[PDB]
Amino acid sequence: IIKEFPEVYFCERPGSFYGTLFTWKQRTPFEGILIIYSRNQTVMFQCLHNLIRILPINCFLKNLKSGSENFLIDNMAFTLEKELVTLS
Amino acid sequence: IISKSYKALINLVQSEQLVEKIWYRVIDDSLVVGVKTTSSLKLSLNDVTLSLLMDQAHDSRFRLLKCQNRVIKLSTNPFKKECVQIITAVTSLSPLLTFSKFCCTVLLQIMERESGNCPKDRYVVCGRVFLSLEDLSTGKYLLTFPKKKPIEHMEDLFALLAAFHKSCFQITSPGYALNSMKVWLLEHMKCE
Repeated sequence: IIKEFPEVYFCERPGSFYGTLFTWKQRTPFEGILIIYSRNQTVMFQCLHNLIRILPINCFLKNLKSGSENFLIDNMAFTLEKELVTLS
Repeated sequence: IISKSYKALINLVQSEQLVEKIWYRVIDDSLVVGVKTTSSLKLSLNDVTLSLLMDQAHDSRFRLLKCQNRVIKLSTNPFKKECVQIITAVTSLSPLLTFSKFCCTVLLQIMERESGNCPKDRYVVCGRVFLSLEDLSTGKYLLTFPKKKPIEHMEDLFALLAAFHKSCFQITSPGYALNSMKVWLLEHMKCE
């Protein structure tokens, strides 16, 4: 762990994962979110494979292009509320 | 009957081993596949290439797969004398590990240049390369630097000579002599 930023993890395993950074926000400790900075995508596949092998049977991964589901629903809710307020 | 007719196709289109054997490495995000020729295949007379073909069982989609080809001649203890020509192809990996796995086929095409009839365009299916993330996770085909310094499988060397950027310089000293080079190489660069 980087002391200055304890939400960042630098992998020291000495072949094909060295110099790989994670971050891990565990919001609502069922529903966490993980971000993988890697030097190519072979390492991102090599890392997800190693993670899927470890996880439970029900642990459902999902990729995010453009933000987290809770945040997008909150955003849509707020926008519609403003629109309906404006039409009222 | 289906077996019989496969063999019938094969003899329909058409003995001395034009190719010893196949090997493949992974460097970082490249696959390097190479095949080592024999006396019979004369690269002076024959343009050769090396295509890779994805099994459509894995490839549900129209990903064009691209491959850059090098030839590699290395002389064997010149200090007759054996040369070694080998033929190599380099492509990206990450387009191919979508299904954790893939099984390419390796196709060596040969086209002669002397005869302007376009007559003799041979082909050879030299093998079939499997990779998987379960294989890479145990090393076994990767090249990862320094711990694998002492190179005792020569395929590692041919992979580095195929993947890497090659540039060739000529050096001329018109008014001194040139004996700094072995020293620059052995002492300043500490070369094996």
